[PDB]
Amino acid sequence: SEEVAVLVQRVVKDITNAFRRNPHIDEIGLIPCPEARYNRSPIVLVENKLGVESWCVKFLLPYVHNKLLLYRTRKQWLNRDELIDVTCTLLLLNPDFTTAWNVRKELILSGTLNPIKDLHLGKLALTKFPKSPETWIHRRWVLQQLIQERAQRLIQEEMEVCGEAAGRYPSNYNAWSHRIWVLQHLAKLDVKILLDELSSTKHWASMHVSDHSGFHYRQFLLKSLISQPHLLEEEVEFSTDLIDSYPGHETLWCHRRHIFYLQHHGLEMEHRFIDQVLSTCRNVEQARFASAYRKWLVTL
Amino acid sequence: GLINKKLPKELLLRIFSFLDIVTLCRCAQISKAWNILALDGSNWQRIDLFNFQTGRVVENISKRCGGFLRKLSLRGCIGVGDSSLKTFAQNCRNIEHLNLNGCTKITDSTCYSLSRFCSKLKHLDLTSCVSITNSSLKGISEGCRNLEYLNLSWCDQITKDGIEALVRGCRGLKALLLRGCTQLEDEALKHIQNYCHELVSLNLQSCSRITDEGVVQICRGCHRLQALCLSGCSNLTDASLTALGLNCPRLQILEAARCSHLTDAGFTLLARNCHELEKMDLEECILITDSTLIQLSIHCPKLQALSLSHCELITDDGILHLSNSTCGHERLRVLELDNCLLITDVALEHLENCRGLERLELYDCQQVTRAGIKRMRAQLPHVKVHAYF
Amino acid sequence: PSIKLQSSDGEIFEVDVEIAKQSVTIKTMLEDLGMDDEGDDDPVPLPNVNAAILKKVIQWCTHHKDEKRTDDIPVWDQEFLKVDQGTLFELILAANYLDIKGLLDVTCKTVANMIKGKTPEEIRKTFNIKNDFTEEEEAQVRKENQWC
Amino acid sequence: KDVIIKSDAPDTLLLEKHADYIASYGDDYEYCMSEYLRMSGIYWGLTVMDLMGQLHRMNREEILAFIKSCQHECGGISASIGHDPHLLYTLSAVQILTLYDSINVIDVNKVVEYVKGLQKEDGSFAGDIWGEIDTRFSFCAVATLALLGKLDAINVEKAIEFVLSCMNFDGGFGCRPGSESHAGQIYCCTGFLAITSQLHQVNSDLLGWWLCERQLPSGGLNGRPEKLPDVCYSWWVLASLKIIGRLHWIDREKLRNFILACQDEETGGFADRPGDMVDPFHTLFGIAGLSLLGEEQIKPVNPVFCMPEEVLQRVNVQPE
Ligand SMILES: [Zn+2]
Repeated sequence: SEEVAVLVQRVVKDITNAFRRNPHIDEIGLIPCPEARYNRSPIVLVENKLGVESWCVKFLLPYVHNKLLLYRTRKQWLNRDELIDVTCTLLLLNPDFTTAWNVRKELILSGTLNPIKDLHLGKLALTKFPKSPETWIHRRWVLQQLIQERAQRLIQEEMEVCGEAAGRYPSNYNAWSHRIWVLQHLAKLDVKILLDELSSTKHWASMHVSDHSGFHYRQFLLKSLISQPHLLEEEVEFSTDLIDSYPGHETLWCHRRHIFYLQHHGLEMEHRFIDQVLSTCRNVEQARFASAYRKWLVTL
Repeated sequence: GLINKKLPKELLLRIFSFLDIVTLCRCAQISKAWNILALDGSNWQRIDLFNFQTGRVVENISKRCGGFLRKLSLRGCIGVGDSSLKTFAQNCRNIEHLNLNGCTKITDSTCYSLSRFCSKLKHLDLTSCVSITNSSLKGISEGCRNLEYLNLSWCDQITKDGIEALVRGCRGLKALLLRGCTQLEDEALKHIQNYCHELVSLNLQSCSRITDEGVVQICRGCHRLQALCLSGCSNLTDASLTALGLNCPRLQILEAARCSHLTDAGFTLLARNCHELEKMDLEECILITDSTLIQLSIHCPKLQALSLSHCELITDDGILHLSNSTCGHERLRVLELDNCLLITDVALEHLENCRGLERLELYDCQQVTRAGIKRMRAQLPHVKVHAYF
Repeated sequence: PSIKLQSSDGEIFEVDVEIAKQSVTIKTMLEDLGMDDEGDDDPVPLPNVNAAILKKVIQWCTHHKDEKRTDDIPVWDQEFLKVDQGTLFELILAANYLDIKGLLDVTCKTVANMIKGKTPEEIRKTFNIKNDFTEEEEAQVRKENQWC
Repeated sequence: KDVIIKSDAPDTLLLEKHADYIASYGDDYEYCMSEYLRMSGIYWGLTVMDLMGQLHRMNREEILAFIKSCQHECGGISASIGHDPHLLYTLSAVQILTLYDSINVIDVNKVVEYVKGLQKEDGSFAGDIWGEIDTRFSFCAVATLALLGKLDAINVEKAIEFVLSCMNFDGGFGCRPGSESHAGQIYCCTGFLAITSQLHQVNSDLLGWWLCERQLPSGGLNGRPEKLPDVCYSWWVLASLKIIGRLHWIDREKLRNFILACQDEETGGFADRPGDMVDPFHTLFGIAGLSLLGEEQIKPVNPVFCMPEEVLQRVNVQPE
């Protein structure tokens, strides 16, 4: 009860020292390990991955959680180094703890936290909590401080982080929401970025046919290109191929709707596609979605 | 009330001496006895504010107290900015102790107020007052020349030019804390040894620009040093260790975590001339071998607390020496041997002679068994030993 | 390494000399005493502490090997100090007489905690202090001291 | 793609077990993992209990003390003691206080000042001082102010205009302009447009069409295309359809069977989906959804505010 406090401090120290030994750590995970059976740290570093042995987490999060609250509540002081390290450990364990992120915002405003350090923190928490809403929210707050070419390196690292978080979590709304935001506020809808994203991301959509967030992101790319032809046609053909190769995905038929809606700013070709689909299809889901597409089609 | 019948004024004031200002004002409303007690001078001596951000309090205390405010802690009161502290300063000229730790909205403007109105300051804590520049140290050097204690921790935009201005006026500093002032270099160390000959305590943690040139100078200029922190100062060598031994016979505390280059040569020279060492933190002094501990067991009879974390080369041998120290038989209480991979159960049997040990750390010492721990706890129930088990 | 202590009422207590020199007063008396071979092994006289208070003190000293602030008391001490008001005041006096700064801090912080978080009449009720202020004076003081 | 309802799925409402479950709900590790939303957790649990005629089972006084102890000097309310204030937990605490008719145990004026202060010049609202924009916050803002009778305290026309710029061409809404449409967000905006009397700028046929395609063959509702059905998204989709009067566009019976199939017959509580573990969050939305489909053992629920309609009538009959 007092031997545990020492242990939790030790494990906090072990996490910080992991990052000194390897500042290229790029992933964290929980190592299922309910028993402390040897005198080794529960912090296991193998190559670039940082594993945390589960037996210690039941001690580590309540202590670091309450340390942060006792600080915030003005009953126990933490200095700058401890703030940074206590909140680092909390966000590794529970990145939806907004108060923990908010303490780093202040540390960043005061100048003692390099913002780039929080971009790395979020990136690593996102390897374990890819949908974490607060982490994305914090990450946008940091990014907007850094805009008040380094932009392109930021934009480019956001695309990869969002890509990483989308591959780790099915239909990751928050990852793609963040990716949209970045386009809006960091790239300000730069037409060549929208183009490079449209091409980079066609591969990813090919591989994630049931993921509607990814297709909406392509929908966003195209609409935003509009607001500044061959791209729409090539997106309908892409949808024709995907619908044909992977019958029965509501995401693909929903994508074709959105994309065909934009192209319509003719419908016989789309009727015959629905006719040809419904005549020769074995998938029962595919028939639902094709019949559903036509009821949508005729209200035009 | 029993309280008044059994406890005399001297003790009642001790009770009230633990009370916030809000609670102290309510006791003033209890009785005529408790009124004279609630407002007695000794209760308005020190204020530690534990309040809400949304300030005027510091300004209202400045009036209700005024002349007798001597110590004022505002640690973590992000509410306060220059305006409140101007008002408090012009009303509390006898203040001897000001703690502004973490008060982030503090500008050069308040050190100017302090210079104008608080010439009796002996203790200024500026930890994490990030908006403070070199100019603040110039103002403090003009109006706060009796300063004995200054803490600039994590005041990262302070440079050698501020340090120079500060010590050129505050020649009487006995304690100077500069942790996390990463722009400080050897010239700033040289301004310190030039002017702060009465320096007892110096913190240079994470001031990793400094080198032996600066540290050796500090030892030449500060012969009264008792406490020195150089953790994170990777550039240092045994040369700084030789200069310490030669110049600082009163050394009690030496923190040199992460100083990789330090070797037995340095520590033998240090040990023989420094017979008053009590704390030594040598975490990640990898080159250190059992020989370093040998000299410590001979030449350091009052050694109190030793960290050998990550000193991989340390073996059960050096631990036997420590335990057969004059310091080990009674005056060692804290020993940290974690990530000393060679330490075994035998070292825990050695340290059964250390009847004074309160705290033993063995994290990542994989040769150490649950059995060894249990028999050490059994011989020394005084000791809390700490491993991952 | 054990000494005998005699309380005010004549009961004698065997106490280890180490846990007992947490008392600066007791350590003083030992230093004053011998250094004596030829005595009658008389205990250390403690005329200003009775056996019940001593008991509580020795138990407090055995449990310990080991800022205007009261949220600070360890939980063993909090439990230890859940006594009637009379004995806790006696423990303050004892801690002061015997100069046990740890015990005098927790006990004073404990009485201080009984005052915090209450209204003036909640104070006078806890400690049965008679309010000797007229409404004129009570209104006044809840005047100056009111700022807040 | 979907769940399959087993032949032994609960087909009737087990009100007493749900009230026992919520009444005994309550470990230290996972208490800390959840504390960042404690206020709303309490709102789910109190609200389902009052919908079930069981609110008296709960400790009114420790709740009100907790809320009183969560208002910061800026006026905003945090999820727990010592957490930072956020609009989400200010809505929750105000909902809780509305259930307990104890709105005035906190400083209503400073709550109003806190909400008002989060609006931005384009009409949008931030969730707290740090400035995250979300239509969920436009909803939380007007819901809190409506409950306090203080909708005039913000710029309503700007707030409406902003929310309308989040309308997608598919009829839905997301967190911001350009966002993917999303049932939870559609619920917030729909609820926003109901509190502020602007539902007529919504193409009800478009939105209700997007919404009714959330029903899967199992009867359950998902939150977006090709997601599993979910009790919580079932409630938000059902609530939205009620608000826009397109509730006849889903099969209410199959959805009722889906929600009922999410009860645990042994423990009480609803899971997100049959087979999964129950929690108080889905317990509220399961019971609220059933009240909306016509379960007469449950008090009628308001679709905008997720509270007993009786509690909002008490609000709407006043100075107001
Ligand atoms: Zn759900």
